[PDB]
Amino acid sequence: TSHCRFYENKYPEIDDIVMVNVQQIAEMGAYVKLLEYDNIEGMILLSELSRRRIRSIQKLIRVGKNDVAVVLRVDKEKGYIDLSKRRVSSEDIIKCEEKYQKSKTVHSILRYCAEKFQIPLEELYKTIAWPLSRKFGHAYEAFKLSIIDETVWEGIEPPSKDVLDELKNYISKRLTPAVKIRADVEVSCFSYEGIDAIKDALKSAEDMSTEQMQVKVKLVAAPLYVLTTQALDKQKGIEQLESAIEKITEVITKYGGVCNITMPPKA
Amino acid sequence: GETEEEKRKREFEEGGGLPEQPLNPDFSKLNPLSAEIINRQATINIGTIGHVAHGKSTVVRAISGVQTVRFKDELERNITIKLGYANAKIYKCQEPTCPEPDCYRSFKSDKEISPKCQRPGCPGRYKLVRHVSFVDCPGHDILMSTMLSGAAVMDAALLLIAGNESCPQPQTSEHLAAIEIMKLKHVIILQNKVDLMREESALEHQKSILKFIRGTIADGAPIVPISAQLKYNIDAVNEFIVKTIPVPPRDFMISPRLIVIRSFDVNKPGAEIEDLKGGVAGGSILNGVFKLGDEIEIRPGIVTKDDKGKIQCKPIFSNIVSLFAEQNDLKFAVPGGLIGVGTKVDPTLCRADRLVGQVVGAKGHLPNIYTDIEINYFLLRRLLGVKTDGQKQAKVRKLEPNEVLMVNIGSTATGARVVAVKADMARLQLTSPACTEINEKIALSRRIEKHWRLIGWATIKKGTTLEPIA
RNA sequence: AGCGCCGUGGCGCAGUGGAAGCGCGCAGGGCUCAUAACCCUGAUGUCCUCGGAUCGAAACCGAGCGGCGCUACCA
Ligand SMILES: Nc1nc2c(ncn2[C@@H]2O[C@H](COP(=O)(O)OP(=O)(O)CP(=O)(O)O)[C@@H](O)[C@H]2O)c(=O)[nH]1
Repeated sequence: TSHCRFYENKYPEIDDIVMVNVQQIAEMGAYVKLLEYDNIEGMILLSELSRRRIRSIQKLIRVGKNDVAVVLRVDKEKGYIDLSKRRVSSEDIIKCEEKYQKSKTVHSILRYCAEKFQIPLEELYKTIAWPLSRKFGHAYEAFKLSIIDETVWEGIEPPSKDVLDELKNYISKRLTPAVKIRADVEVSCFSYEGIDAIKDALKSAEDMSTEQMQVKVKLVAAPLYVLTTQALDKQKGIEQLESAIEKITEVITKYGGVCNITMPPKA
Repeated sequence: GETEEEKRKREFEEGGGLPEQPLNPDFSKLNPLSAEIINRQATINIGTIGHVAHGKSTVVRAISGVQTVRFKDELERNITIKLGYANAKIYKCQEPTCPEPDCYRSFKSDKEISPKCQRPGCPGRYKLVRHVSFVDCPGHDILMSTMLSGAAVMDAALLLIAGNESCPQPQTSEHLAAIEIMKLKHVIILQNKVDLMREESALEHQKSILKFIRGTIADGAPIVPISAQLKYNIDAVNEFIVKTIPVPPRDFMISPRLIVIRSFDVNKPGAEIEDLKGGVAGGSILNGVFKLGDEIEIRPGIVTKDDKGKIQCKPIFSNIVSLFAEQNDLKFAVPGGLIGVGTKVDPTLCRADRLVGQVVGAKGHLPNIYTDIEINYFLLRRLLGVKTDGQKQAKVRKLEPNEVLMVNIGSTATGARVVAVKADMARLQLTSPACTEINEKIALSRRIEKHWRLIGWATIKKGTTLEPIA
């Protein structure tokens, strides 16, 4: 059962951006359900629905589909929303997209957790998601850390340790990422011996390669040697490429040739 | 009921296969006709020359069966910059009953020693008379240094003239004259387009070509009819080449030098560099015997400009890890053949058109790069390779000091500036370094009509040199 | 040969995380005396072949198909 809103309270705030799934349309407007928050209904009026002149509503709204909106007024007694749709800036929709996407990921993961454990999402969210959102602002960064650094589970109380074990298993199963960091170094050697130079260079390159991420220097052009690395941690691979560049510079500085750089290590 | 591969492998085994060259032959007893030499390395270099859009890869393919790449996806059909190479082995039947015009045959580089007779009705076996290589010179006006480089590597010529086009083709004449500059009078004329001609028109073209060559240096160049599409009368080409073209005198008393004109590194992309190979430069032998496991030096080397601007030419010395002559990696190199010399040099040196027309030498020999040189030159009367539509084919203009003249030393493409001109001698300053060892005959090209045009021959007499820097 | 990309519903692009998406199309209908404009509803497929994870994959990954941009014909 998908309930128990993403945020720390079930009600909206006065200015926020949100995303909404339409459920139906009436003549004065549409009282629809919020998805950035759990289920609370609210009106979007036709006068503040479309950007241009409201010629059609079926083409624009497309009931059963997802749209961006904002909230202007709130009923904090039993639950009612006043929303807006024309006042969504060109920059608003992008951050709405990213926020809803991360929220949808963190919702689907814990929905799977609830379905596999047959316990309401309310308790699971109160036990796991809420403290993580308190600590790091959003649980998805905590999931990424748990992929990398496992101290994120210290000081948090699950309903049972089996819940944590299954959740970590689903983290390992679902949120598999690395980043293909690629650089391109210009070879300019016309020295005496120049193939044993590259042989020694990549012998050193594969010497320092860690177990967790591989280091392979691919050859596409005689001047252009490409370095592709699978950044599992997204911060140590750049150091790896810089160390490889240091090694190749030390190789070239004394044979008699030179080399240049076109693409420094960039993700 | 064996498949084709099994039958051809059985013929390969029965034909002798491809023998391996022994490590240390008794050198002072071998001749280019020896079995150890004739089996794996080229002995006679021959080139195909003709006008533009005539077909020199097709006739070479028909003769031999080895295609030319003609790479870069735009040069595939118009013209080629690099060399179009192919390998041909010329065979004659050992039986007297076979027809002499037809007994001659030519086969690929991967052919065995003695292939079976392909003529239906004779049980004899072919015999390799002599080993030749064929080179495709680019026949266009914008590419003139490449043709002179080919003339430097060429020792035999194959002119191509089409029929339906104009009979007196100027580019063919310019190629013939440039080859005569290279002191090569063993030339063979071929008629490219024959099928679409009538009975009288072929003879008319023959008489027109006879009138074309009466006053030039060429005396006994044969005329041969061949078609590039039907693949016929290639035996006539091999017959004429074998009968008319002798082997230039080239033996062991001469000092080893090589003239590298192309460049092809060996770097398989995607494959791990731990399984790689060094840089390979393509060059021909004009003098000397080479061996696997020697040391070479490219004397023009790395050409650096200092703060002042003087030329520092660092010789690239390197060790030869492999020697390749047209079929396989072999040990000992016979003078007068094309070879891809592979060493431990950086792959950047052998990728693009960089080692185009340069000289290399073995240890114990110090060739000299030059900056200011003195050359004795002479011109001709009429320009060749130009099309003046019925108005006084242009006459060569006298050289002018401080003019960029492309002085192609045999194959080295250098841009010289004239510092003085006299009746028959000139002095030139070279920006790109050029080496001089003994004679290295030279061709000269100028620019008036937005292109490069040959004007005359040249021979170096003296010059200021720069000793190599360690 | 190296990698970047693509793989429609017919053409062009996007979503990848709950299974059918749009504009252009095409058919039918609507407004109009009438046409275009405009508004509705659709029926067309293996989002390229084969597998692993999972209640779930087209999405993530993996073990190859055809064409595209640079590198380049790499003995
Ligand atoms: N009908 C006919 N076509 C020919 C003949 N010879 C060549 N051709 C055609 O001329 C066309 C030119 O193609 P190609 O030979 O590859 O170009 P190329 O000769 O390498 C360019 P260059 O002459 O400058 O070296 C080819 O299609 C070829 O079939 C011929 O004798 N008869």
